[PDB]
Amino acid sequence: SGYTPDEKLRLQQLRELRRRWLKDQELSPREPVLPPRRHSIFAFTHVLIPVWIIHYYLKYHVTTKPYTIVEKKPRIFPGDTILETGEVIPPMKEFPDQH
Amino acid sequence: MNLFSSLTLVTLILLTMPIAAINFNTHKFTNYPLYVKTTISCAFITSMIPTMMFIHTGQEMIISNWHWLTIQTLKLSLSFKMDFFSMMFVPVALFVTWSIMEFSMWYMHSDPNINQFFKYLLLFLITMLILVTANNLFQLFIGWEGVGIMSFLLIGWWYGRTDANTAALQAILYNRIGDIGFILAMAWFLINLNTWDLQQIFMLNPNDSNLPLMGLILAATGKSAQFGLHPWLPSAMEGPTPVSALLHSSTMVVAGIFLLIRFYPLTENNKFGQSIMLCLGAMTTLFTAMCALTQNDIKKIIAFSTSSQLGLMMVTIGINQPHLAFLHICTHAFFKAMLFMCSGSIIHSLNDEQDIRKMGGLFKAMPFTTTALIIGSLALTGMPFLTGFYSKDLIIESANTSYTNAWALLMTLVATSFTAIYSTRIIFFALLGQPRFPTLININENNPFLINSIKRLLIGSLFAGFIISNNIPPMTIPQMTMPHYLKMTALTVTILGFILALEISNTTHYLKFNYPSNTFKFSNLLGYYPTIMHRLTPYM
Amino acid sequence: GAHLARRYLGDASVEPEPLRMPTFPPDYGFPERKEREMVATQQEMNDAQLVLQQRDYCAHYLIRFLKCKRDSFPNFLACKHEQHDWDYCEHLDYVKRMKEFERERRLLQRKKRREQREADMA
Amino acid sequence: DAPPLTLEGIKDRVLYVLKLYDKIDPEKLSVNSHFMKDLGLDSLDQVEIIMAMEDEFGFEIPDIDAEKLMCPQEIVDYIADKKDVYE
Amino acid sequence: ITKDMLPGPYPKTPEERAAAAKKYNMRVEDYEPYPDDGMGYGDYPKLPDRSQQERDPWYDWDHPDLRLNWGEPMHWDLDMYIRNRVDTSPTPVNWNLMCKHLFGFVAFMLFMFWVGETYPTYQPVGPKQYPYNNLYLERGGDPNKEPEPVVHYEI
Amino acid sequence: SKMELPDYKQWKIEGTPLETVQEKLAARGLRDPWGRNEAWRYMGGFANNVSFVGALLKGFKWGFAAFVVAVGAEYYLES
Amino acid sequence: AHIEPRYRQFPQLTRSQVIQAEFFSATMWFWILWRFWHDSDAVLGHFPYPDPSQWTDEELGIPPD
Amino acid sequence: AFLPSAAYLTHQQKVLQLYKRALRHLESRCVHRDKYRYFACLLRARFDEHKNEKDMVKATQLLREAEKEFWHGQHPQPYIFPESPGGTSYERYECYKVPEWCLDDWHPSEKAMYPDYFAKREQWKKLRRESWEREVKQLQEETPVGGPRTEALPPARKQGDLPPLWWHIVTRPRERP
Amino acid sequence: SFPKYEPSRLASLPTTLDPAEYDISSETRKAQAERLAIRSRLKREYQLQYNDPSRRGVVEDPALIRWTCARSANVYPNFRPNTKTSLLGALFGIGPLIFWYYVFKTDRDRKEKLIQEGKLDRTFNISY
Ligand SMILES: CCCCCCCCCCCCCCCCCC(=O)OC[C@H](COP(=O)([O-])OCC[N+](C)(C)C)OC(=O)CCCCCCCCCCCCCCCCC
Ligand SMILES: CCCCCCCCCCCCCCCCCC(=O)OC[C@H](COP(=O)(O)OCCN)OC(=O)CCCCCCCCCCCCCCCCC
Ligand SMILES: *C(=O)CCCCCCCCCCCCC
Repeated sequence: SGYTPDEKLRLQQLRELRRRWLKDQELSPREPVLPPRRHSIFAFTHVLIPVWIIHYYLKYHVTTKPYTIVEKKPRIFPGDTILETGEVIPPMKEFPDQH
Repeated sequence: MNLFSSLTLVTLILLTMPIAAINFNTHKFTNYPLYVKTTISCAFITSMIPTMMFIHTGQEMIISNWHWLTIQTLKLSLSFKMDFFSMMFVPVALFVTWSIMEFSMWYMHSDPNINQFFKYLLLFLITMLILVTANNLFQLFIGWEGVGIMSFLLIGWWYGRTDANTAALQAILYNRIGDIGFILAMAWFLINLNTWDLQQIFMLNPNDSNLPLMGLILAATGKSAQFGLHPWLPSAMEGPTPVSALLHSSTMVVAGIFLLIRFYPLTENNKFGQSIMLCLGAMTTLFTAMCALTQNDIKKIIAFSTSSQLGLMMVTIGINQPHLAFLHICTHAFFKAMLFMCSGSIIHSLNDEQDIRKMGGLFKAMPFTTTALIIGSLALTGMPFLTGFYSKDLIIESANTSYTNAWALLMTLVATSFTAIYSTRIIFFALLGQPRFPTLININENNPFLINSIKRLLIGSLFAGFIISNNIPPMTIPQMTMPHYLKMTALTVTILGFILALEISNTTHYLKFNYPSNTFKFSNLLGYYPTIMHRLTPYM
Repeated sequence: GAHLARRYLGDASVEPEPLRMPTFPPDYGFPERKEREMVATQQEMNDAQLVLQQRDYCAHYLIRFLKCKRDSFPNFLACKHEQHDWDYCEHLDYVKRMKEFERERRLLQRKKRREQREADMA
Repeated sequence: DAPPLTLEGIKDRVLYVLKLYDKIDPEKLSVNSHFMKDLGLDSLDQVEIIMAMEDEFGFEIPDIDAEKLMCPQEIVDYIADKKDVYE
Repeated sequence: ITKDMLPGPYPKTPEERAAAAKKYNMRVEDYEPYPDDGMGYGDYPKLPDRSQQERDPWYDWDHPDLRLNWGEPMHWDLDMYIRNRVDTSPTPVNWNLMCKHLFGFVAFMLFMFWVGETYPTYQPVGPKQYPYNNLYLERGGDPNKEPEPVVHYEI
Repeated sequence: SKMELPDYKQWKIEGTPLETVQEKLAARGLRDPWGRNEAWRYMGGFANNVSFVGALLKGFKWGFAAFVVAVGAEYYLES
Repeated sequence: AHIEPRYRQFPQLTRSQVIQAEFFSATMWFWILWRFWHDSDAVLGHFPYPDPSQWTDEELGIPPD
Repeated sequence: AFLPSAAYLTHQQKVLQLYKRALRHLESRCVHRDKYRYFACLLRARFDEHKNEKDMVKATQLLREAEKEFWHGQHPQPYIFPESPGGTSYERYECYKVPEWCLDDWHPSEKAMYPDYFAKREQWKKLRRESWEREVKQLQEETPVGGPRTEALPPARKQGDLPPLWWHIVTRPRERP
Repeated sequence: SFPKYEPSRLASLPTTLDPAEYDISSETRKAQAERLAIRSRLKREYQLQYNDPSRRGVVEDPALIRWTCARSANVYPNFRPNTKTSLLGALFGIGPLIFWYYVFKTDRDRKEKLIQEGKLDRTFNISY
């Protein structure tokens, strides 16, 4: 069977008190009473200023030190023209053709 | 020179700036998650320029910018390594992370700790880009322990739940068992090669390198959820869906695979390490993809899916083809993050429902989620000329055509069939069939956050495999002459998996009640492995 | 994949092992067999930074393909013919390796017939 | 997501489930309609009515409370107790 | 709190057993202590060694995360039988069959990996042939010495 | 606020597999009481879901049309 | 207007989500058929596989003794 | 077995609980709705086939072999509701269920942000502290000697009095704080 | 017919298949009534002090204080020298020490024998 009438009246009274509690958990339209207190700024303050700072740090403190920024040498092909020496790399042999 | 290294460090400093923003606050933020999403968008756009000038030439360098500690022969400098692996993993991780956070503005919108959530997620991103830009083993150990600790903090996000803290502590335990092997590897390289820097490790070229490679394989077994140490990744679906989408699909769980890819000049001179990786990876991709065949929680199914793909990565490291494994990482990231995002959209639409036995009818009910999840499942199975074709099938083309363990190859092909089996299982129970969920349909996916976040990874899952696979320089020679039964192996076994599992799916509409035998009870209880070792080993 | 069953389920004496081969002289059966001609100069690929797997007898097409792939930026799909040249030359090198394997198989069949005729005669 | 339910809405959904049930005539069903005493229903039918409520609203009622809901007014009151409606 | 509610020595007389069962707030007939060998348990009850997962999950507990009541004598390993740790819950498959299936699957798979490592698969091709004395200077050969000539031939 | 529910008499099981369930119960002498509560899952806009080959081939018509138009464009442009 | 939840029936669809879903389905099929047209060799094969049994003894150097 | 109000499950309650858990494991085995609907009517008919059985020992015997049938035909992972224990969303928001008494320990400048709320909370505290001694003396004479036998609490009796041991039931946190 | 569930220490017997749930004898009735009485009495004595508005503090559990005083403060006076406890104090107290001692001594004697012969690979080992 269901509940005893003591249990039913107890759930009735507890449910009334719970619904009054939850109804009192609602807020006023004046609550909360708060205390009395540039379109591309993100691209400027988060990109351009960090690029400035990091390029200054890398140029005048990191590259001034030996072997800190070690760049891999660029891949040289037959047919290249060197900007430093000025000598054009002689090309490959004529191919033993296959098609 | 002046542009490459500058924008390299600008990406990382730009990721660290919202940590200073969230720590230097007094007021209530005007949508700090929008600020972090805009920040990671900008960090992706910043990191794309060194990627383009690496595609142009192949310009690698090292930024050893801050001399930190000199222990008598060990100059620990803050040293960043911009090679092919950093240049192809950092923009993919940033793109996936930006998609996950625009997903997270919607999925975690009712959270009153949304600022702490995006702070922890950005801390995870910072630690992972420490992990993949590291040039010495100490900084890589910083990034390694960092993604382990953010794994703890983001699995136990709803910390009032006991199972979330349980899964977080479990994940910590298996990752520290991997850390045993990683600290073993650091110890071997310091005592025998006097270095943690990768340059001197590659130059000195050790021959008796069985012990450090076993240490690295144990580190990857802990981190990438391989066999023996896998169950924390099925437990790790307890956290939020962007946690299991960002971390445990595409960004954290590839770190052990990334560790073994980073050490390819040592693994290419050792047949024993290649054999151990091949056997363990075939074991993992069999076992986890088999355990995916019998699950009903959708996040468990996609967790076993991503662990099976990590086992496939371990296989294609074991066949001495590291760049194909790394291309499978950079391919896998897009559609597996998208599959977790679509599963989370299904979960949030059905009022936190993760069980596929109470899904269905979502073909036209969630049409954008239906479209994106079908494209993700096809790119998982290796549909031709989607993104998952441009690495995974090639893996099979080099797994057949090499001096290889034959049983590992056969288990790889069985796992390839199992992927199609659980993919059409996902499509059949989730998107197909009839509605099995409750009666107040609050199904909705009309937020521009959700649409744009799935949309950018969908453009990725359509185009990024082609674009990345054509933008690489060839670091290997591709095996392109093979017999026709051996060229058509992966596609045929995938279609056979499709058809056999369509038979398995059409058995469900028959009105016949069968008792489950030892196969279903074996696989449904996670191959019996998280049952014993989580009850018997902490008891002793 | 017939050679797996022919080496494992048949007899092993006639199928050539992968590890230690060629077990025969290069000119055993070859009168005036020419040497392979190398097209790429050694310093030209020492300056091309090629992978040591890729420094085979056909890396000159790979050097041309990498010069194309560098020069044709950003048009990353404008080097299909150099790629197909290099893939065709890799295909010919693979056919030459197949010819090596088939030469070893037919010489082991020749040795089998030779020892059987020697046993049946003497 | 998860709309705020009201007692009128919960009552209409409970009576909408129980009017879709072939052993309840929809003109005799009221809020005080007992199941074993105003509808003459079986205890097995009461278990199936509570299970239909569970499949309806998306949560499980324990058996110590499922064995004691014997009219739809108590069902709406228990869902109000376990959902905190009229806040 | 005072002295006669704290744990004391192991009980010997049955009236000490009854006073301890009143002390530990439980029935006398269900009061069973640990075996007196000197491990230091005292008069502490042997609870039936079931974890907190099998406790009633819907019940109004005093400690709902631990599923336990006030004054009830806790298990000796109450820190160990938490729901973050080792469970006692029944599985639909028996323990011994799980041990057999897991050990047999691991052993059979690793044995088949060993068999396939003994019997490799490969391609009907020869070795990859390399120019310049099989790449002597590229593999790190010293330039003062000269190796044997590794010359390959057309086929 | 107040959400209106639809009719409870429109959800009858003629045309649904609940009819086949009730026929297989009547063939052994049983009755289904819960057909009308299960009636909405098989009717309305949740009726006639696609097959798996119908799910994979979503958007195949317009994709095939775009394929034919673009291949015609590159075939008429290459001259 | 947002998507109001409905009861026991098919929910309200925005036109935009449906046309974007159909557009990405058609984009998938356009890309698959386009790359299957232009390449046709990453799936089927790039070069013809020869037969080692058909090779003569003169090109392999097998004098019959 | 373990009940708050009573001390045992009756035979009728055992049959109800076994029937309900049997249908839940059945629906776990019978994913689709019509197939479960047919098998649910079959299981209902099988429970109806032994309904009017008068011998209690024979009924306990049939309930014993019914428990064996239940254990033989169960699902390894049954369907669990999310807010139900064992579910994926169970005790998720218990990190947000802050108790009420911490509201008694705020700074006044953050109590002045919500004036009406604390001004309305003070009369709840007044009602509690002037109802407490009345409900204590209602407990100590209505509870029999030797402690209360069952865990059931009595309701109030007088028009103007509150039920005993009520405060942390009424002021318990919401399901979605 | 059907498989019996065989119990385990780590996977105990369920509530349903245990026979002592299906006993209806009078001593089971009286033991359940006594456990209900003690549990209801302790529940009432708890949630009086729990709901007590004068108390602003910690409802002390004598069971929790009893458990904490058992885990630490009953260790030494209830220790008696016998066979089982002394053999476990020797097996678990100094056994693994002897094990790791002979393992580490064997390993370092092997390594020092290889080093003094000049046979160990110690080429780039200058950090130690
Ligand atoms: C955000 C605010 C920034 C400043 C804004 C306002 C200033 C104007 C903008 C430009 C910046 C300031 C001028 C340039 C900077 C100073 C240049 C200079 O001389 O620097 C001296 C030095 C350079 O190093 P050094 O080698 O010259 O000196 C080290 C000292 N010895 C050699 C004895 C060991 O210091 C720095 O530049 C410090 C920069 C640190 C940046 C990274 C910090 C990471 C912290 C991690 C801690 C743990 C690491 C563990 C792992 C390490 C690896 C194994
Ligand atoms: C290349 C080689 C690769 C080799 C691979 C194989 C080697 C490793 C073998 C397996 C080792 C790990 C597995 C055994 C321990 C697992 C412990 C664990 O994860 O426990 C999980 C458990 C909770 O998990 P669960 O019950 O599943 O969660 C459901 C939610 N209630 O959580 C708990 O119960 C909490 C337990 C806390 C106390 C634990 C005490 C024991 C600690 C053991 C540490 C092991 C150290 C190993 C050192 C190895 C050195 C080489
Ligand atoms: C000769 O047959 C050896 C080939 C390599 C080992 C066997 C591979 C078998 C599986 C590949 C073909 C699958 C076709 C569906």
